[PDB]
Amino acid sequence: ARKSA
Amino acid sequence: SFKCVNSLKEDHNQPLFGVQFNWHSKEGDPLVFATVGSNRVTLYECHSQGEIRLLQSYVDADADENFYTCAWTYDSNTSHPLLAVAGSRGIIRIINPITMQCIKHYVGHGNAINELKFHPRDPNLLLSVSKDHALRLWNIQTDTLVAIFGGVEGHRDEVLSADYDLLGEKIMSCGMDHSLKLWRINSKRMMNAIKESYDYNPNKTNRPFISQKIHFPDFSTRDIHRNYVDCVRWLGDLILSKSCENAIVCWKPGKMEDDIDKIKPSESNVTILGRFDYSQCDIWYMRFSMDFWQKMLALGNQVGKLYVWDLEVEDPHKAKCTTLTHHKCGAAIRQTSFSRDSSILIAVCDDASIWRWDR
Repeated sequence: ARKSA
Repeated sequence: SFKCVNSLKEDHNQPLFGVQFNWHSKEGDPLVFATVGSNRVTLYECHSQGEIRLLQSYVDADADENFYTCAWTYDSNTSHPLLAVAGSRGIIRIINPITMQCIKHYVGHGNAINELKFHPRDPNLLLSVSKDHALRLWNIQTDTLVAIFGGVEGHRDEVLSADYDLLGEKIMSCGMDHSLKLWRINSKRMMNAIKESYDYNPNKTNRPFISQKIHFPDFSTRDIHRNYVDCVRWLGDLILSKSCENAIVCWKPGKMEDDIDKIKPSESNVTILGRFDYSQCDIWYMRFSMDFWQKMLALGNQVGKLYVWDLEVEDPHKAKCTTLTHHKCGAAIRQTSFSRDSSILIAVCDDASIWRWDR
């Protein structure tokens, strides 16, 4: 899971 | 029902990770909200015709600080509002909103602080949740660490969010270990620790104040979400929580008939009462908010769409959804906040923009 796009 | 009346963008161009209206603003005073992002916190005041008036910022001396979260309270002796802020340095700062002076600060956590919450009945009790896997409860009247909630049966990765229930008798926390954990603070042990924190005055004694080390939650589940859990809120005795899987789940510990206050630490079941799906919110650290009365819930997604659910219905799964879009709002919305009178909703974004929606 990433914190930003 | 809402319409977009204004927007602006802050000069730093870094994400705004947090926004909070001050719900302790005096009658007849204009509605004020704080935003946090980059190394700053900024206050604005809402006026007619959509105007969003810039007031003043606090800017941290460390250019490498990044504030993530803020929470309002008031000074219990003077009624004046105070604002707590925290982020990547793991330092909690208590800011006087009038002058933007930092009145005092707390440090403990082994890392970044991901969320701050004040107790719903005691404006002095501040909960912080950390990248170090622990929560800490602080008494900001006596400047004491009351308790640390951690241990190997506590969270095993970053804690991302937490919430007190209505009475402030218990806390639900959630984080990167995919789990949600309940910590009761109305135990004899905890109510005593609170009372002693109020009795503590380092000028009048030789002892340090001893914190409680609470190493066992009163309930734990990893059966709601299958990824990081990044926002949690009590709705009465039910829980609303989200992960980065495009759903908010409404659930409770135990079986359908089980009283929350009868749940034991070994409880293996949960009951799902509903799930609110939406789209394009696959990144973590995306927080929903509710209005003061908990009639409604608002969440933005990673492309600038706002979802608002009406919870004024007989059962959670009957919630009615409304969506709010603007052709110029295209960046990820990190957090929303309603004004105390529910007349304004503010959304803040990864591109440093702020969006005002009037009811």
